[PDB]
Amino acid sequence: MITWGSLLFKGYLKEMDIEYKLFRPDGTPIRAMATTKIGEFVEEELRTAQENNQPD
Amino acid sequence: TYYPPSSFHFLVEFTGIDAKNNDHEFQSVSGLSVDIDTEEFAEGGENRFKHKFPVKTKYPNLVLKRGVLVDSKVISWCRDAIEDFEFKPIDLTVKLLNEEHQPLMTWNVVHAYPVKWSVEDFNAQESKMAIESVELSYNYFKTIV
Repeated sequence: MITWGSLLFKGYLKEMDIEYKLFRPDGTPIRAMATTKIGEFVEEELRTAQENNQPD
Repeated sequence: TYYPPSSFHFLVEFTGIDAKNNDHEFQSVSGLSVDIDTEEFAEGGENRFKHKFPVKTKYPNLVLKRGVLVDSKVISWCRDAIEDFEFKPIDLTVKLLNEEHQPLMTWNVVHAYPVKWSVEDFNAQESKMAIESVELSYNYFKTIV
């Protein structure tokens, strides 16, 4: 679950890349950048309640 | 030196072109310098500086100026290259002279050929001398001193 302000999103990780940029002289990293992609999850009992499907 | 020399007394000589005294006299000479191209590299963990490496030695063109001379041998040589693509490189010597008119120091210019020739604009309202300019490409130079 991902929350920030107005945002609220549920799902799964699909992809990630991490790149290491700066280092201390003994090889300890102090800066890195990450790119992320998230998919969306709906449980099947909640899908039929949101699609309130109504001659029947 | 203790008293360094001045720069207004010098001689330009050509090898491979018939000599005439009027082709050894010039108003100005420029381009006797050199530089080294480099590349940079950042090594992870080293934050005090980047590394620099040499790649190539580089030389600028040699530029000569003088008042216009109509029967020059150097210009005939320039024209063969300019008009017909006939190229025949020459060697050249630049001499910086002392008070006995002997060399203090010389420059040996190797395998030169013409890339440019021009004459400055005419102006009916100004009192001026017609000035000619010649530029040469070469491979490298050495010094003797």
